[PDB]
Amino acid sequence: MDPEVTLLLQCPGGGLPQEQIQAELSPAHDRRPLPGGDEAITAIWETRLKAQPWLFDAPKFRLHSATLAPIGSRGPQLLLRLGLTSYRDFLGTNWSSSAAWLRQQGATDWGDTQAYLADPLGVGAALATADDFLVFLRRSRQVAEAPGLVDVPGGHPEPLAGQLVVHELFSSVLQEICDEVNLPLLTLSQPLLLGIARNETSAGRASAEFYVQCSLTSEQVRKHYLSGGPEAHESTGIFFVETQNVQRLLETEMWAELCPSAKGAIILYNRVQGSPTGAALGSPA
Repeated sequence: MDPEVTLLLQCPGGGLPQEQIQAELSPAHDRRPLPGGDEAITAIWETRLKAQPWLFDAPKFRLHSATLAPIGSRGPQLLLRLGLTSYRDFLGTNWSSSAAWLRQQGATDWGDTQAYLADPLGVGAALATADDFLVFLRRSRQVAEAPGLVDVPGGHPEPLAGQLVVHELFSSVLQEICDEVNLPLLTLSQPLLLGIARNETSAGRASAEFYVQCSLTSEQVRKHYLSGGPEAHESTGIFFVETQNVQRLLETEMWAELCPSAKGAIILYNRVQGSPTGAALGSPA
């Protein structure tokens, strides 16, 4: 529908719980060496560093692909194939001025438009309040990507190994809600995965989008958010849309306000929907 958003994975209605998801992490799922030579990446990084000497590189999971298993299987309902990448490779590929080139050559060379791209896996949440609102945040205008736009709560996953990875992805969305929205973990339910959306403005970089229920009402959430003060969050404001009004959102004037990744969350939410899960504190492991 929206050109800024393509869907990579759409989970079955109601979303998928952590317990039904497996990850496989392998060098096989890493970015392919650039044609020819990764020194294009170094050149971009060093250019970025003279402008911003403090730039910090960080490890990221790379999303290679995802496969839904046949319904009602002995195995996991979903398999995520992940590699490793970094902020530096992301700047040098997905946000390279040559990204469109790289996607076309990837498709020809490897039958994969994303082959030469870092494609770090982001995360975001459709965070629903007890009185049935979704939670939205106003991005600070100081950030590099989508400054000043509306977002949903995000997160920062940081690299039996498969289960630890799946756990880190799920924990990362709860952690970010706790940290950025200033909500007690007691009030959050186990997240459900809705699907994976691509951001076409960042050369198809994908984000896993979750559903998370909060036991607080929208007014309580707002009070918790604000009680931290300006320094307690990166965003500058919080607001709420009735869940019943989220379906029609792409025709309202708020749609132009949303960043690409928040749109992917909303689209998956509308298509897939959440389902009941218990308090996050109630699940083990």
